[PDB]
Amino acid sequence: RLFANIIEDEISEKLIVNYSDESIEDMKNHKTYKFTKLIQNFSHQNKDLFKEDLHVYIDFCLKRRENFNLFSVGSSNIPNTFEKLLAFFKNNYFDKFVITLQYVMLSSQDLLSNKLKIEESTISLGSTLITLDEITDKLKKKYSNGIGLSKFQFFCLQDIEPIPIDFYFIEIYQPSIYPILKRSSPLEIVLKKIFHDTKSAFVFQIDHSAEVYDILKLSSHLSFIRNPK
Repeated sequence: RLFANIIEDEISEKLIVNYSDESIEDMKNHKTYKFTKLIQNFSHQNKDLFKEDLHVYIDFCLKRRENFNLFSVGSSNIPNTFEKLLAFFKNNYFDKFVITLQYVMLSSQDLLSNKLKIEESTISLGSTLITLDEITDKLKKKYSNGIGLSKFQFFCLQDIEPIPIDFYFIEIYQPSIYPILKRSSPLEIVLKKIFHDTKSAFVFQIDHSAEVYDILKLSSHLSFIRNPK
């Protein structure tokens, strides 16, 4: 599942956006890039991606109790994706789930403060844990060097003994990391555990940046990742 967040008024004429076909042709590199969905976005009227196809994706994994992820891949122009994600869960799930968050920068650094193990069922983080309702007006210090790794646990209120459904939100805004992602190193173990044991979805920021061509190339490799079997 590959989404292109098209910053339309900023992209070079060397990239040809085809909404009908959901494709981007790179006239510089003589290569065409296909996606699940192009999202038409603008620099001053900023869309919430969670009111589009992602909503359905998220909702489906939750109802099916399948562990899942979303990758946000971009550059220096950091989208508002993290804050809208928090807002989306507040508005839709607080009544069916107890939801926890742990948030780290990985290379580790705990982004919520005043251990990182691979297990069969989950990735265990030893950083600070909060429930999402603990986020109040008095709480800026976001990842926006390595990767941003958020782990949400959803404990369904309908269950007498809930197995948490894990959701991973992974922020990759450092061009250095694209090769590590492609190859999928400590990061490689994490990344490969996520691609193998959780359903995947990707959003790529397509804008002004000099990395846009590499972001596109990167999407081409990520387009081969399959559902955990």
